[PDB]
Amino acid sequence: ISVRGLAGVENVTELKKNFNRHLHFTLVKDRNVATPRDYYFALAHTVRDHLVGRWIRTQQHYYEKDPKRIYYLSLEFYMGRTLQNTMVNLALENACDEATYQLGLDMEELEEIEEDAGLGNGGLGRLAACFLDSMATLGLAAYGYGIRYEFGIFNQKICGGWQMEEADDWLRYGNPWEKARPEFTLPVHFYGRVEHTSQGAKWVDTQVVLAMPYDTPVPGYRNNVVNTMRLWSAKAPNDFNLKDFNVGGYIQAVLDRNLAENISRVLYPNDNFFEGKELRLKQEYFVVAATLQDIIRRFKSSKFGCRDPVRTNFDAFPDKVAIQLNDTHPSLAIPELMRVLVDLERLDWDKAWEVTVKTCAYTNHTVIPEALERWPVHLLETLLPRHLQIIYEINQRFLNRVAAAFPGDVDRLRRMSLVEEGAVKRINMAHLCIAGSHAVNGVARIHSEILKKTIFKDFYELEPHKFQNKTNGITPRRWLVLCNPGLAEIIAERIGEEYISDLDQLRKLLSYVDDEAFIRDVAKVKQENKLKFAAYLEREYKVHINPNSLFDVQVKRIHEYKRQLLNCLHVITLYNRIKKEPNKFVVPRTVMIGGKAAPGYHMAKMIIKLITAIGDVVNHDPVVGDRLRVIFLENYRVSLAEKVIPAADLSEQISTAGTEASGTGNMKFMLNGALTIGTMDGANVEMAEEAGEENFFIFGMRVEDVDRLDQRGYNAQEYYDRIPELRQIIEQLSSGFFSPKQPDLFKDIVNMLMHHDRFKVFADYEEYVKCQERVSALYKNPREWTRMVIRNIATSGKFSSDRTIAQYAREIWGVEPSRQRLPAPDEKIP
Amino acid sequence: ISVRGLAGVENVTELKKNFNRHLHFTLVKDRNVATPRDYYFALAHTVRDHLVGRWIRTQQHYYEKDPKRIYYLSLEFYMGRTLQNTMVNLALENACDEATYQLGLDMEELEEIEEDAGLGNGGLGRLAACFLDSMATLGLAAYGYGIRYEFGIFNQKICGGWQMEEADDWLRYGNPWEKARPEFTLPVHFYGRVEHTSQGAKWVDTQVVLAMPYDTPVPGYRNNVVNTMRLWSAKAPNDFNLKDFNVGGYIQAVLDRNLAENISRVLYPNDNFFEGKELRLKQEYFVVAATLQDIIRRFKSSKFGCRDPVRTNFDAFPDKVAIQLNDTHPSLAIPELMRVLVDLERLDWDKAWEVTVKTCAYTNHTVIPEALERWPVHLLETLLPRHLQIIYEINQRFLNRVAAAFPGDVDRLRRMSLVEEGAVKRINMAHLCIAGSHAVNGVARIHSEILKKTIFKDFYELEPHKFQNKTNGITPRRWLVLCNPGLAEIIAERIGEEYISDLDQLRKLLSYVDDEAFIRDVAKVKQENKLKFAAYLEREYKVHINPNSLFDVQVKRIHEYKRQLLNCLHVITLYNRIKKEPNKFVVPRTVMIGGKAAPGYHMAKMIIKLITAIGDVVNHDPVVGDRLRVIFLENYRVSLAEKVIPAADLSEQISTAGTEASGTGNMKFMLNGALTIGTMDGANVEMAEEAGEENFFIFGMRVEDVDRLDQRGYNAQEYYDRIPELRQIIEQLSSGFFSPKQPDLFKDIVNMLMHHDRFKVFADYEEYVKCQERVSALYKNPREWTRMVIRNIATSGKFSSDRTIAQYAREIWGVEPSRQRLPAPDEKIP
Ligand SMILES: COC(=O)N[C@]1(C(N)=O)O[C@H](CO)[C@@H](O)[C@H](O)[C@H]1O
Ligand SMILES: COC(=O)N[C@]1(C(N)=O)O[C@H](CO)[C@@H](O)[C@H](O)[C@H]1O
Ligand SMILES: *Cc1c(COP(=O)(O)O)cnc(C)c1O
Ligand SMILES: *Cc1c(COP(=O)(O)O)cnc(C)c1O
Repeated sequence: ISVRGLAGVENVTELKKNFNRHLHFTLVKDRNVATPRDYYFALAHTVRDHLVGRWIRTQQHYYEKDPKRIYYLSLEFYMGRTLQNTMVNLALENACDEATYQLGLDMEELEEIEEDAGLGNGGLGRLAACFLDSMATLGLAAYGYGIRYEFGIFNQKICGGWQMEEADDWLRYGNPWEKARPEFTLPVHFYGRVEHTSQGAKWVDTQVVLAMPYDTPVPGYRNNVVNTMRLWSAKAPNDFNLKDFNVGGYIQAVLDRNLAENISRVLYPNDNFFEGKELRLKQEYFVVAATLQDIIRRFKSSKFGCRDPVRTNFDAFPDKVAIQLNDTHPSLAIPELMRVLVDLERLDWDKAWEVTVKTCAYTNHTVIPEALERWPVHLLETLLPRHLQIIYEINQRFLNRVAAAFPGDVDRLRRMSLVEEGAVKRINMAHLCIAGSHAVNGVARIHSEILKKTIFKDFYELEPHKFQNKTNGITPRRWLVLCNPGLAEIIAERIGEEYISDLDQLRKLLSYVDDEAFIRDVAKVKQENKLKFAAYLEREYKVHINPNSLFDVQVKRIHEYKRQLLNCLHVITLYNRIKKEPNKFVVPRTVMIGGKAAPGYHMAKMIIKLITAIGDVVNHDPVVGDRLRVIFLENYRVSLAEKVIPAADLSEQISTAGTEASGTGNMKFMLNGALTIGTMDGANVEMAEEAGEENFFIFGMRVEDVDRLDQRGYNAQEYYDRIPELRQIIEQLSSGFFSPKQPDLFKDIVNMLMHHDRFKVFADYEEYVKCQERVSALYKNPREWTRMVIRNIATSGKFSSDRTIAQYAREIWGVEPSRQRLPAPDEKIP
Repeated sequence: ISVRGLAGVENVTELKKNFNRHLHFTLVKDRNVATPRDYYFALAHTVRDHLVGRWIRTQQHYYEKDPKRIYYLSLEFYMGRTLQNTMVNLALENACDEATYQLGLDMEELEEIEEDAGLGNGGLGRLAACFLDSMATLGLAAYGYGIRYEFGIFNQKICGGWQMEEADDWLRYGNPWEKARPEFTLPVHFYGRVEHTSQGAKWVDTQVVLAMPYDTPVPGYRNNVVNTMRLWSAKAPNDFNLKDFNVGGYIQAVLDRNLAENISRVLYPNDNFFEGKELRLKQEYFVVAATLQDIIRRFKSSKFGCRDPVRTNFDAFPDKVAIQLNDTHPSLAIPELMRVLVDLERLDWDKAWEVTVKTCAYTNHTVIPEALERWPVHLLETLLPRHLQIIYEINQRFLNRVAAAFPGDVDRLRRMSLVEEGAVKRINMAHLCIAGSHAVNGVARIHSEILKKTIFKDFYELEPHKFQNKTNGITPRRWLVLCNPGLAEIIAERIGEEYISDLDQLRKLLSYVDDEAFIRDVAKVKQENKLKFAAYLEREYKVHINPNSLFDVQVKRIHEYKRQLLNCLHVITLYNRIKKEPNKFVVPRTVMIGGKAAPGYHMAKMIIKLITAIGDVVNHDPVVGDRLRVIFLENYRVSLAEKVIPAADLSEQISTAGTEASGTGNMKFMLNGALTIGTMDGANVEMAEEAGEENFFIFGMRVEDVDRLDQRGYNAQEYYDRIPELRQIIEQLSSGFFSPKQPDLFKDIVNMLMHHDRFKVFADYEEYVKCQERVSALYKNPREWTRMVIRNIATSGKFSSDRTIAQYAREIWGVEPSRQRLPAPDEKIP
């Protein structure tokens, strides 16, 4: 059937009876009233049963051996569905497929019922998910720590061409994967004041919110390692949240509990944008405060909570603990670790600081200013008074270091301060992270260089040793074996299965680049993939596409820097050329644009309306026929990505040079047989460098050109004046060609494009459509297109998250990865 | 060990492996980190497994055979713990006791970990729970329908002698008994307006709240019948509760969902008191609206949703459906049933009314005015506009009936109206229920007569056939076999086990009233019970009592009509007499008073403070010694009742004649070997009548005397003037003898007692202490005390809820009870 494992005789039988056990005893249903949803849960529970045994021994193991622990703090974990992934990592896929088949059910139909764990916005959240999978696969004693939002990223609905947001009640029917652990609930404090008494400061008169943990298993790839993702939930104490007496109402007091519990109710839907709301700051301290207590508790036991030197010496803390900050969201971990060590454990400042810096590491994910976290001091002042005092003290000592290093450099001092003066004083969280971490890294080579040359230049000059790079990656399990079994099979037919946990081995595919059968096969799976997606489209969304055309897709969050608008200009151009010479042949294309717009991002929502507007015109023009279709992919999410990427021919990664830190969708497309048209931005550079620029469609300004233009001054009118095709499009938008009933509908877009385009869309227009012509040319030659595809796939190995994690492990965490199978799952009951 | 069933070889082994399965697979723990709480859950899950099989076949059965269905609508279901009860009804107790013993655990210790399902206030809620158990035991196709509050009755804490309320987070660790059924979620409407168009009215522009059901199994006693208790939970729709667009905030919109979901957040803690809050009214319509849809859906399928006459003829609705209204809380079921039949199904008014009256029955539980539900019209007008119109129309037609029956009786018309004029117009829910039901019943013989003679006199004259009586009862399973296995065993040793489901058989115990061994045994279990309670006291609450003294207990909600104050006067009297003649012998007593005070009931909270105040003095007087102890039983609830009642010697049921509708605690004490001192009120009359007044300690005014006094006019000064002992107590309270630091602390109590005692405490004082002297006399003669006890126990049979339910069944529902074992639980998987 494929190498989804063995469909053993004893195990298919075993699976079937357990499926029935759960349907009866767990779901309390009988075959006569069971629905596909019930069948999905019975299966989910049956599958979950197989990893609890391994989950328990893995955790017990780490307790016995006591290795260094890695704590990945992130406010986002974009997990997606987990049924299939679990089957794949446990080699259960074929057996489950067989068993359910014998039970008369279609596993694929049941898999579609599982709700996505959308506790993420985009790249940053999904990176965290891929990392978890890789850390498990590499045998690291790692823990994912976050917030259990009851409402993840909103579900997007298109109404009249506009985006409509609606609550993502992903827990509505329950989550069979998580395990509530109310017995490990911890208290978290807010507000209050600071008392300075005799021997130390005291955080007093605080409001208490409880943090209840929920553990979700994270299985490594076929190695019997099952790590843990711990998500905190906010709960109100039953005392003060009722007991602070003297009139108000008993009923009201109980109803008001949903004020402390609002902390974990919803994820902020912002991608690369900072919103300084109090609720957000609360979420940030909540995950940090709860997590740290858990970390220290584990440390106090270790082998120190037995003997060792005997005296809670936190000197070995950094040797046993490593906490990675996914961006600045969990940045409060630094002053919080200090607070606990100094205020509670009573360590001297300097010893505490040494420990803190040695256990913390910070990862930066963007350079755009509006995404940078700068919290107003009056907010920190009210909500976390002691942390503000600690931050000021950290700032004081850090600046003294600078002054001593750069005597008399008074501007450098203000530039480097953690405190920003002006309208309102703010705290620069990024500056805090650099000061309190022993390592700072970018997510792509160019992005990392930009940090050193630009944004964090002064910090780099001060401590050059802190700055590193760790190019992002993706997990070959979910992003290849899971979503594209067809491609994984044919690769396996030639080079084996060892590449799934050793993606570099894909290079061996280079020697089949002239293999006639392989070329035919690679081309076949892609055709099968396109057919299945074209079908899904009519199934779930309804209104035909042509599977023979070039599948041109751009899927990612809607942003001005991502330039979906530039994609728009090209689409309209294609349209206008066809209308000019109708009876001239052109390579057919289905251009699919999908992504979510943050609810408050007006421009982004205007772009979504533009895309649908273009489709309204283009898709109903008889002269165009089936040569050009414009489709907006609704509710783009992980589960939808697993469907479109394997069916894509052309991947669009056209952000303005220097704005996309890395990107990961680009890597997803490369490993799945799509060719990339893009700019020398983020990881695109390393991808082209790995496949060879001849096998990539690069165009546009490089970073240098962008800066040259800025020195000069960007004037969009120039481009409008010298390019008639561009001029024609702008006047079409301006006159209502794409919006008849509301002719001025797109005035904001035009206005922006002509007067305040921060991402110089026009500057890359000419080189973009010219480059697009080159891909159309190559698509006309199936054999050569496929051979170039093979060159990309065979060369994507470097982009696996296993590589990324191995580097973090060795160069930052100080731990050694291991592909050693944990000693079976085998029963056991001590 | 006892007749807690057989500890079979095959089943103890089977139990143990399933206990281990759950501890591993369900709880995801290993013996080395498992806590008593984990052990309790493993067991709970193991036990629950045994009734799912029966649960499924019971429900399937009713679907096949299609008998008349009984729907018990109540806003309260005071369930308590359910582990032991389930073991008892499935004959699993000894086997579980053995198995857990072999696993090295103490079952009793694990049982104490289960949280109480406190979804009730007192009598009314517990009655509903006992009824459910009896309906299951009598094989009735019955369904309990209510609200799943996430916070039940508050947990009471005594601080400085005052009651402190704190949220009852009973779901904190989960509920292994319930089964969420999200797939059966239903919509419920609120607000909106009424449109009158061509062919009918339309309820329009309403706000939608979703009702999600949670099913809990209700097992009959050893007959393999497992009925269902369906509890609704409020959930916000994800559309409008987000989709009603045009600025407000996406985050805020999501946070605001906890506005629609507040409907099922907390139970109103009022016992016999009406609070006209909007939230309450919402709860009342919510349970009614959701339940009715479920009822009609089931009816539409039946055997009509196949064939029958073919034409949704609701003429057979009353032949297939019976809905019992537990008080007026679910009274909206009447106009709601009309709304659906008339507005949606399109039946003519008269045919609809006939159906409604024929399927609905109302049970009244109190005659005190402040407990009567009278909803302001402006509230119904805003929240349920169509229901108000329907009510007015029902009123119009009803009054026309009256006018026609009593021509010219204009005062009768206003008196009987469902609408009450005055300050604000109100709707008398009780009048509504009588008009729309074919049966109205009281809960005790005297209470039922009082309804006919007083409160509902006019209604009785109009339709004498509607009024009946159904004396309350209690379940012998929980209230005897479960809480007092020792007593159940010795009874079983003489007369067998058939009495558990046929309590009348207890009469056979009359022939052992002179049996020397029996008297010794009955006396022994009570001594063992007192010793165990005296121990629990020091274990969980701490500060000694004497097990040889007379256990004088009064446990029920704190109310002015219950007269805990009269009990107080007696206690102080005993104290004063001892202080007067220290070296005179008196029968030692431990008087225990426990109960909860509604948060807004100032007087009730003042009485709790008085009780503790008396104990502060009495319990620390050296001259008193161990002859008199005053203890306030904290957090009185079902699980606590199962502990005190079996250990009680004297039961206090001293409410003012005519105020306690029935009472059920009194029955609990009688069947558990306690003697009753009380007034001729509620069911006390029938109890004394059943045991013989010689075996009861009756005192005080009868109803007639109360009324005589009211004609005359009650003057408490008279009593104060003629009784020096009474005078001495009042002056002690007034001067601060019981409250030194705050001498005027009890001025409200004294003031009330002397000037506004609605329950004439003083009028029954003299006859009360005189009667108390008689019980002390009899306690001095152990042999005769025990023989009188045997006379009560042997004669309590009539007070089993099986008797009560059999009468409801035959005289109101029109169904026949059956003690037929359902065809085993045996596997099966169709
Ligand atoms: C806070 O900045 C970010 O979130 N940055 C992003 C992203 N928005 O997902 O992170 C991911 C993961 O590193 C990068 O691939 C992407 O280029 C970058 O923009
Ligand atoms: C609404 O009135 C009531 O709730 N009445 C009560 C009770 N408060 O529990 O109901 C129970 C059950 O019928 C009666 O035994 C008790 O005397 C009566 O007061
Ligand atoms: C991989 C992924 C992303 C990141 O896309 P980029 O193109 O790097 O912005 C965002 N959303 C989903 C659902 C993803 O799978
Ligand atoms: C039986 C019961 C009641 C009713 O007591 P009465 O004396 O009838 O008021 C109230 N509370 C609990 C916990 C009960 O078990």
